[PDB]
Amino acid sequence: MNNTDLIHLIKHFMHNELKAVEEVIDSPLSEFANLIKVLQSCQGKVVFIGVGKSGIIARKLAATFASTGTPSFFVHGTEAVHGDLGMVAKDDVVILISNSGETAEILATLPSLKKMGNYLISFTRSHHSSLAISCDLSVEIPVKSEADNLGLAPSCSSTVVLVVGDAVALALSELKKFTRADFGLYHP
Amino acid sequence: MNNTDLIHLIKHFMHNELKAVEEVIDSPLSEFANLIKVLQSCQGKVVFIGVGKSGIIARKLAATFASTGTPSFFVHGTEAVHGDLGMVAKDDVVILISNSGETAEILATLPSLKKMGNYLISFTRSHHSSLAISCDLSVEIPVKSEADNLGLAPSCSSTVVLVVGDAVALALSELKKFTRADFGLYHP
Amino acid sequence: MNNTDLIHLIKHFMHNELKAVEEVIDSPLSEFANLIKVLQSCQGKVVFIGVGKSGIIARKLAATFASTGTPSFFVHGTEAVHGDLGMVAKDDVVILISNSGETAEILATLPSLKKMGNYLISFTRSHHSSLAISCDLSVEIPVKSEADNLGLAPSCSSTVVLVVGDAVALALSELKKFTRADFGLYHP
Amino acid sequence: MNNTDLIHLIKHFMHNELKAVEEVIDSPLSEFANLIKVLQSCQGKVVFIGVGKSGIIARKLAATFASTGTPSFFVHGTEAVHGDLGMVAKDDVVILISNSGETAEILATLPSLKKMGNYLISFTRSHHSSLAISCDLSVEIPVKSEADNLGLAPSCSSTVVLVVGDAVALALSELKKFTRADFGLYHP
Repeated sequence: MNNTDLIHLIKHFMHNELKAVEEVIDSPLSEFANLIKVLQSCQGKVVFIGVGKSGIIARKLAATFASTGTPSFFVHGTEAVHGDLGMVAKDDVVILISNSGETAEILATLPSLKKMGNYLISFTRSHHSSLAISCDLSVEIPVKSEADNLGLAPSCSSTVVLVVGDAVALALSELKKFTRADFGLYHP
Repeated sequence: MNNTDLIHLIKHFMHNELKAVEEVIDSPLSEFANLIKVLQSCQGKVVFIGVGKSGIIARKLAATFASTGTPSFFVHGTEAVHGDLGMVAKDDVVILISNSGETAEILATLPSLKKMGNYLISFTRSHHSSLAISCDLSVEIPVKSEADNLGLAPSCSSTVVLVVGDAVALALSELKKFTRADFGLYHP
Repeated sequence: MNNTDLIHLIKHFMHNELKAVEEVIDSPLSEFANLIKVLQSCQGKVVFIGVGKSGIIARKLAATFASTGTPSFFVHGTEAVHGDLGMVAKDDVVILISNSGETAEILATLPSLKKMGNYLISFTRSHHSSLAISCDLSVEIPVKSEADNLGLAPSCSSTVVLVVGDAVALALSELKKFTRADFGLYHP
Repeated sequence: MNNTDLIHLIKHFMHNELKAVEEVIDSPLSEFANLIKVLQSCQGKVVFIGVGKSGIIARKLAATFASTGTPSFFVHGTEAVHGDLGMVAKDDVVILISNSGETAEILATLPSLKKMGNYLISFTRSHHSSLAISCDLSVEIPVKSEADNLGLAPSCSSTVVLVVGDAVALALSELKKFTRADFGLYHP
């Protein structure tokens, strides 16, 4: 493939990700106002749980939340059922990330988290998913297709969740009057 | 803040990220053809090195490369200088991610990596940065501003690097004729 | 080297680690009673901070604490100064692990943690170290030599810290009357 | 509990870990000579796979191997079946760590790894375990009991695996004539 065609191939995949993000910005985002309220009410930490590519995005979001004034950390969904559920305490709010909302590792956390009683938020592509139905607050972040020809590799979905989560973090930060000095305290 | 204003605030941050991605898709991406060639020539693993938010994106990109047929793994930039440079062997190609190209932890890897002799690629916002000048192939991914009012929190920059890296992965994958069956082997 | 000599070489390194652990069990452990008291008083999470090999042991200890009824999580020492200090909130107690007590990344956390006001505990080989002197409670875990001929590779030191930390976790667990049913809740 | 009794309680758990290590040093370690030979023959990377507490020890061992001259990295057992199996290439040797040798996440890697053809080594408590029987080389590291009263928390088992793995790393390092200068290259 010549250089101009290689460049056009790269831009094609980028453009597929851009379109997925546009789709979300153009949607009503009705449950987001409730999402902000629940997160503002959190007296503990916002605990993000995920596995696979969603799990790496969940790690970035926990870091971004914390660095911008919303105490947060990540628990890997497998490690959760090997003891790390002990990291979650009564005042913590839990955000579980799964694009399908069927990921077996994430569903496996739910019987314990129901017993523990924490408020559960899901980020998935469908309010009808198993995970979304089991949570207290389902946030639907629809994603039509992944960027590859067979639609198999998380690319549109992981990017959309990252953009949505970053914006939620920055809104919480602005609303709580987080300052340059507070940013400097955590990033010296 | 009422519900419609909270929603508009969230969409504002999302839109700032969208614009940064658009800026990159609209640019020439001249060095990308060379980037693809170097990565296709790799007989070892593509080793991604980063710290902070770039480092979490570098972890996602290594996973995406591997899952789509380009053997790759992540080495945290601090851990690298505590021994993990031993993970990098002669045939490995190294991609070092730093938005400023001045991150002290990333620069600290360079005297050893020069002695080790591996081909070094940087992803930074400026060909003039310290990191870009020390690498064999500098890839410039400019980012005008972060999405927050003070421009302090990686949001536009981490998202742009993610989109660019995903597209590079998917192009390498398509070019090497990676199949549904190969995807299934690594994702059973 | 023949098989019997290879086996004796492996046992030699194992034996060097065993001796370092014995040295600690034979010591007074005077400050451990105070350590238990501080950890029992924690109303938040026990936050472990480390980098390099100490950092991986710190990750294991945070998991072991949590799985046995003491809410705890790990913050990497570099990531801490890139924003993750925002994970630590007023009621959290911090354990910083550094064998020398001079590790630059760990010392770099201290000006912010002093401003944030949390009670700081160090695990180091010397009460005279920079880290130990800056903390509220210094726990000295002396280690004479690493297991390799040049004494360079953390082996005796990382193992000793692991054994000491596991025992502290299991004592807190027994003292708080942690049950089989609670273990099952976090490990379903 | 008074101070002298708290100290004796801590030393009791430490002593339980010490005894488990002694049990192993006193055993024949027959398959270790073969283990060294296979690891010396590796032309690629030694890839450690684990989850839970074994997985954190597997992360420490990969780092220790690399820092002492045996290129190695860690792949989490869950992430492996979400794509990270793509990190393992034909010349890589795989060490899978599971104390029971029945851990579901670790067994789930095996159909793909059999198709991929890599030489598989297991570290488990029993040659009869599912994992041990599926591997090319089973290394049995027996552990009678964990250190807690109910024998539930990995403590003796994770410590024994750490000591055994450190010694294997240091033996490979000595045998290949790894130097102070090479240590300094990876740890500058």
